[PDB]
Amino acid sequence: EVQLVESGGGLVQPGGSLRLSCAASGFSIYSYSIHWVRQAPGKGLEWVASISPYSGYTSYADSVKGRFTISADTSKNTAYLQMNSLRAEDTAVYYCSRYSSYYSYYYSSSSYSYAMDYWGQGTLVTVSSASTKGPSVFPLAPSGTAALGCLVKDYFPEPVTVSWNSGALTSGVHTFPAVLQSSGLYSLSSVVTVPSSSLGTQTYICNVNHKPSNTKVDKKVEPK
Amino acid sequence: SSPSEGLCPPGHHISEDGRDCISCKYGQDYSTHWNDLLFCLRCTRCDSGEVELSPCTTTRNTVCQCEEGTFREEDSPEMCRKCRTGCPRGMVKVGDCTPWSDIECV
Amino acid sequence: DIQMTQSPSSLSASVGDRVTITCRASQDVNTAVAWYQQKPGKAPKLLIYAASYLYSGVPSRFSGSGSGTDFTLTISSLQPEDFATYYCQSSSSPYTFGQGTKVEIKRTVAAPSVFIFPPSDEQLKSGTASVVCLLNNFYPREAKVQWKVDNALQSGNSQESVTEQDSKDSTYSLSSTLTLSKADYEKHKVYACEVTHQGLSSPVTKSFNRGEC
Repeated sequence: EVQLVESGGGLVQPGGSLRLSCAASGFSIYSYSIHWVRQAPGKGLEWVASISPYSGYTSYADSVKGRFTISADTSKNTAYLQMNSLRAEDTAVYYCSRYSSYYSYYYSSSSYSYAMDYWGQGTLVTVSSASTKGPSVFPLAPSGTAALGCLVKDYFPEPVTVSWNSGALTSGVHTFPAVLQSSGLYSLSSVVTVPSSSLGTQTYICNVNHKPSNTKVDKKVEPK
Repeated sequence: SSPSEGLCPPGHHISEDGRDCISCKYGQDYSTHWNDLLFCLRCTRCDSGEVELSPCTTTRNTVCQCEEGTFREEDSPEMCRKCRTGCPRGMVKVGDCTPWSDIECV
Repeated sequence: DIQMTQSPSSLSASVGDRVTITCRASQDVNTAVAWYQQKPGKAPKLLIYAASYLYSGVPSRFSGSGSGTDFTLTISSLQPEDFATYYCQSSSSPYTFGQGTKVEIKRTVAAPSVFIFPPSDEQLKSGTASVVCLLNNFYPREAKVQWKVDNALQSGNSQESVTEQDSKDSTYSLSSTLTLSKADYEKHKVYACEVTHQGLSSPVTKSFNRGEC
């Protein structure tokens, strides 16, 4: 199965280095072309850079020339994007992507699309001088159908993840988009509708992960 | 004419089917590496404040430069910019005016 | 320098409707535009490539159908799960995407379930108090939530969040979080959010009174 797991994103100070890493599995980076493309929160897509190992050719966008450097190691079958002198404006989710050319054909007998036909899941890069802080995690207690949840408050930078009962409860869940508080810290809630009859007994657990600060919490949500 | 070993030589683009190579139109577009590009890149047209140092060919993209007196940079690609004639008070010429910077005073 | 212009920026269509998103390139690009479906959280997915070609594994209801400067993605029997932003992109040149076109699935008016959440004991200790008000599985997106502390209309102290449209029932959900310093919370008894929705005949108010009333 083709996939492109990227890595290396995160929090950087303005005027700082940040190397992204796009690890290709299921195919040969050589005969293809690998492009990075980035997306500022709630906005459209913007191609950053490209590299085609089969030719040696690199192209970049102008809003990134002379700062960003794309590279690739066939041996390790990865492609990189070194990011220097970063600005606040560079903050985005950076995607890497396979681009079928025709040498794609001459080489492996791929089908080509002359487009970006597999995209990595993307890592977030945020460029900001403010310091990293972990979330505090409070219950949203319940009380026919009833609703409970938990409030993940005061963290930075994004993102935080959530699950329930270690993933056994997906039904009826809503983890809302994070809000920027006046404090400069994000918060978010995650709720879930469950039968009113099963509150008295069954234990409901709210698993919150914050990778940027080594923060793993499990909070049981109970009736007050 | 042929795509040699799956690529088309500099100053050419490759067709859709990938059976024939096509040369760029001298002066309108160009390509520099061996490639499998569907079509050639548009040539960069010098600004009014810029000079053509080197004209566009098939194999090379025009190179433009800021006219004597001016400079440019990443955040000012639109209009070349006047150099300062001198330094302020208590500062001296260290670096000159070039097509790529102001003078530098310390 | 090319620029892809889509139309519209947003649309609403009902399940089984035929959606038509068109996209005009500022320069001629032959037949070298692709089309991408992006869903919240996820990465773009290529649907149509070359202009008119169906990318492997994509549903047949997606249809790309241009050449030159004007190009036309046609979604055919729009489904619940087609809620997504859609971009035409000039591939071959610089890789300019379009501003994106935002499809949302029209369904029948659904009232929101309203729930109110007093702040935790643990949090009051943290010197701050967060009351949350939750609207669950409703449509359309539009809604007025106001806060009332001893029946006084609170102003600058509440922020709203809304989910993505659901991919099976085309509903939204909205949290409103009232946020007071601990002292201010203990100066007042009653806490009510007041939801006002087209789905609701008259506004639903849920509340608690501090001190487990």
